[PDB]
Amino acid sequence: MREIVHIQAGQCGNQIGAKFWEVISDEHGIDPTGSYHGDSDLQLERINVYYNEATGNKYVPRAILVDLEPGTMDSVRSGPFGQIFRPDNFVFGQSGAGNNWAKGHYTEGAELVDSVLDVVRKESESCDCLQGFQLTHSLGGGTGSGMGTLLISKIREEYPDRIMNTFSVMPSPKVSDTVVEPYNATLSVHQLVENTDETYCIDNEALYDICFRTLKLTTPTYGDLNHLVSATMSGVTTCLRFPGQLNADLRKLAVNMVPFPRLHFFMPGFAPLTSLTVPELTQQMFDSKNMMAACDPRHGRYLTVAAIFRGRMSMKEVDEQMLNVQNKNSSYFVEWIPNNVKTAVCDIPPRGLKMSATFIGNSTAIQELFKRISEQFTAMFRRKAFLHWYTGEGMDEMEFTEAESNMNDLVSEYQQYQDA
Amino acid sequence: KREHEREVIQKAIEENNNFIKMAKEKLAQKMESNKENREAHLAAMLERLQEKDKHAEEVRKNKELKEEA
Ligand SMILES: Nc1nc2c(ncn2[C@@H]2O[C@H](COP(=O)(O)OP(=O)(O)O)[C@@H](O)[C@H]2O)c(=O)[nH]1
Ligand SMILES: [Ca+2]
Ligand SMILES: [Mg+2]
Repeated sequence: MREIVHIQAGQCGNQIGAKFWEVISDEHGIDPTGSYHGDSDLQLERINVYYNEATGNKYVPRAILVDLEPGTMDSVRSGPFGQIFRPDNFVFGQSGAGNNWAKGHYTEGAELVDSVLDVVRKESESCDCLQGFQLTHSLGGGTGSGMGTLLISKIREEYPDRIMNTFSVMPSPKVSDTVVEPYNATLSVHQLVENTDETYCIDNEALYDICFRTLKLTTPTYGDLNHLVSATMSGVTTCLRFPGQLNADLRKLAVNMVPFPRLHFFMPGFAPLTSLTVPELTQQMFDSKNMMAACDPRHGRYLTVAAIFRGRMSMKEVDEQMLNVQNKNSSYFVEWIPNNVKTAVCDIPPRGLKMSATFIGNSTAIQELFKRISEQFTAMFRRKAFLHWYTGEGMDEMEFTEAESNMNDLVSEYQQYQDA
Repeated sequence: KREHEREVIQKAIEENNNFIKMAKEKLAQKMESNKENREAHLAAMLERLQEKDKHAEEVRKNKELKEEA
């Protein structure tokens, strides 16, 4: 269980993915030219999980950049770490996806997808032992949502015994580009229920609110949102990227976090978020204001939780504080999964911080997120509003009815374990 | 799922082709009907004018027969 292949798709997917690579590159001591200039051996020990080695001690992200128009990837290529990516791993079309899941999944995306799979195959072929794949995308647009989920299906067909993990940005009317976002997200969620093992649910409303209410940013940009996402993705992948005992690979994480195959949608959180002691870190990481799915943890129960602490700190105190959280709020942890909170600690803290903590929760409260999308979907679908954009690509209404039913079923399955 | 993906795109193609075919046929029917209509309007007019020539001949003939008196 060594190599992970990363895919980033569409505008959101590429913009967040670029930031992710800048952040972990810095952490691993890799400069924009792919040269290592670090001072700790911890930096390189597991570097091969995310990077290939090239001639001259060069490290190259095992990353594939996908889009149906050139704009965002041109920007990535011009960005800070843009020259670090494999040039042959930029795979893009010209026509765009028009914020349309059907264009991403059935028409425009269908025309590009084989060339993406060719690059995926080339990367997979040079893996000693491929763990699986991580995809970054939004669910509200056309390419990341429609083409991203098409890719996931084809990857599963070709690599059915590998793990599929996604960082999936969920749309919100408060931070929205178009009105059809709920249609695109509903169509996508059904694909994710079936074809991913682990999905981190990142709600743009939560990101916005953290930026505005907590960080005191009067007018958050997508860039400000992406800074939070960056930091979170770094935190949640720490256990994959550095020496450790717990959740050290994608499958072991899945086995610890997913007690029923469809309930694999996680709420991530980060601390600190401020306009620091172990107790404070621990309280803030479990604080709903620090979580990124816009769901209230007190409205549900935790099936499983992974906590990851970073920095030099007392492991004794970490263990003490994590026990204190569970023992003092034991009702929010389902009693039929004993010892369902696992904690890891990594000595290397993220940039600019002496210590931090990252939270990954499998909570039945996540049903609130799917409920919100379901409501927004129905408000339009009851009048078949905006559907011509999809029927024009060959889809029929029955596919919308089925996706809506599938998502309502997911909501029902969470609620069942909330009352278990 | 792959079979469905193929069906969706061939459906999209079929509806676009059918839209083109229908537009092309409707326009052809309209231009033919219009041509026939305008031509018939012109023919009717010329027919009336030609009747007038007939009548004028009749008048001059009638004068000539009354001058044979
Ligand atoms: N957090 C974040 N969300 C984004 C960004 N760009 C677009 N979005 C969101 O992504 C969705 C639109 O999809 P987008 O990625 O732009 O479409 P695509 O290029 O067809 O995949 C909406 O919900 C937007 O709010 C970004 O840079 N960061
Ligand atoms: Ca085309
Ligand atoms: Mg966009």
